[PDB]
Amino acid sequence: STGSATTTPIDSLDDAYITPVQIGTPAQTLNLDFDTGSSDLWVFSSETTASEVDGQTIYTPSKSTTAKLLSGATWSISYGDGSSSSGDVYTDTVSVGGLTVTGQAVESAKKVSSSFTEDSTIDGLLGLAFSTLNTVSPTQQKTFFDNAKASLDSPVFTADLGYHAPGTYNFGFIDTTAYTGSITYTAVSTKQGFWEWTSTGYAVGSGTFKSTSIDGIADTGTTLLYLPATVVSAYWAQVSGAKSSSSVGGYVFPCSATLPSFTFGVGSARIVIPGDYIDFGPISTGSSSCFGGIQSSAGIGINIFGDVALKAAFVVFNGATTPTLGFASK
Ligand SMILES: NC[C@@H](O)c1ccc(Cl)cc1
Repeated sequence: STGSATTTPIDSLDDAYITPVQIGTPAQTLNLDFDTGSSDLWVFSSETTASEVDGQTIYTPSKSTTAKLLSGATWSISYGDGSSSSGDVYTDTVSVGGLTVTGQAVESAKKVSSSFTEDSTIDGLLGLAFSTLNTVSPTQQKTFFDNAKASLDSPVFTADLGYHAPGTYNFGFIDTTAYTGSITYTAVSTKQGFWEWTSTGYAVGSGTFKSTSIDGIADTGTTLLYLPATVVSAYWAQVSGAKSSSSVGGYVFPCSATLPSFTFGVGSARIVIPGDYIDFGPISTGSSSCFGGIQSSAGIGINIFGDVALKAAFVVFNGATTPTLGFASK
């Protein structure tokens, strides 16, 4: 089997991407944030505290003939940005872009933190990291990808995120028309539960490439590119007027600036992030100070190849027995 679904930026900055997901019988379609940095599939629901729901589409398991309460199971998750959610668990039929999983754990939110409430466009998350990170207790549950894997033509999914445009998540096949050149594959460590890999270095604009190992995770659920302070300093030093602002919480730059590109290494191959991708616009409405898309990872404990980096590439998440990551230009 295969599946193919369009993923769409939630706003004009590409802060996140939503992908339609069918849950239950008859189908209830929710727009979920596909997150390769977590492993829970959770949704706003009929059980979510009413004061904490504001515009989202909710899953109502009582209206699904295939929904079954997973007796005694609860979940609770906190994300890197400080947001959180928790609730109980059903199993139900879940389809993504024509690919169907029966008996998928669908985690129903009883509580969500303010940032989820405030974002009307995201109805939940669909986690695509390794199932070892799943938070369901007392019996840990498998991701959608893990459940689908054996049925897929090939045990892979791919992320093809757009810049200020729709993109695609495919399951079970590699679309050879979606990228240019060849895909370069690189080794993955699963020891922390993430798609963790090692970039071979970087360049700033037309600068010379610096060979240096950068350990990081491929995370579709993180907006920006978070890299070591040395690297980030070297990038923003090439932008006149750029500075790290403790009050704003990172690097800002004059909105009148032209940003250089940023290249990262995948083995001997190179992915170029155009400078426009690194512009996240005014720090506040009407400001002439703009927020940078490349930020320091200091105090995270790991580097994060988030959407800024990933949307510059066609990315293969290979879930074979020995997982690997593939990157191609597009
Ligand atoms: N995208 C999931 C989010 O909780 C996350 C996961 C891992 C890191 Cl290092 C940062 C943020």
